[PDB]
Amino acid sequence: SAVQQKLAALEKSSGGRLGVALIDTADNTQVLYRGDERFPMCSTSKVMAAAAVLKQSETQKQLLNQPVEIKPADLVNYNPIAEKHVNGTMTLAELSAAALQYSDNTAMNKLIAQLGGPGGVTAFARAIGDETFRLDRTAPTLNTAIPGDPRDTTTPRAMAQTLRQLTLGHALGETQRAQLVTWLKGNTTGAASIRAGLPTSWTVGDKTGSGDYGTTNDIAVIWPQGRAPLVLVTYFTQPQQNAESRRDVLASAARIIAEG
Ligand SMILES: *C(=O)[C@@H](NC(=O)[C@H](N)c1ccccc1)[C@@H]1N[C@@H](C(=O)O)C(C)(C)S1
Repeated sequence: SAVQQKLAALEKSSGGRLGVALIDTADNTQVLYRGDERFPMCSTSKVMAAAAVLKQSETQKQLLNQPVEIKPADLVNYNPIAEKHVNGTMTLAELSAAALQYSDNTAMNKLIAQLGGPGGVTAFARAIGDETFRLDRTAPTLNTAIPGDPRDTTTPRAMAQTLRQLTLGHALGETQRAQLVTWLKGNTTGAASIRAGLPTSWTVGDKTGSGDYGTTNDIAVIWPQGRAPLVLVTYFTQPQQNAESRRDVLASAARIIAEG
């Protein structure tokens, strides 16, 4: 098709490996590029950890208000929010917001501990029908993004289908789904990614991710005013371990997609 040629064109211009999946929920049609390929999710896996805690909240109604200690042993490479509350507590809602809207790695690890380990995150993915997602490690080592390593990976197709079920479908409760949607709106880390390639009149909820080998990821759910919603997944990784981030590729992929 035409979109596949331009996506393949910008992948060649980038020197890396692009993975794209858009779900057009108007006709339930799909446009995919390397859609069944394994990519490191990096911090985009935090959506699955936040959604899994939200699923736990459908029986323990008062769970997001439960305080959780933050103390020096908990801090790792990048903790923009949990750094402010060391030797204090942080409720599971403020850690979920820190993980989604600021990509706080300590918040992720607290989300992972609440679920009983990374196997508890993968469990929730299998329960909602995702057989491809797998979380193996905690932050920050889940961002190693070594080529060929199946650890902490998924495919663009699977993550787009899952993100549709979480934010648009009914894999979560309505109070849970509205909370995750409201969280993805408040994201502060995706200005130069998928958002930069979409019309400004388009409201977007997204979660970014980045790691070694220049991995630059972004998953988004998009609501054009007057039109049926879209979910977009753009994964990108590079051959050099020390490669720099390429958020511009993610914006250009979304621009090629938005022209459809
Ligand atoms: C997940 O993607 C996280 N990335 C890391 O922990 C990497 N070790 C790292 C890469 C680059 C700079 C700092 C740490 C966090 N999520 C990224 C993102 O959302 O773009 C991040 C750069 C904010 S860190």
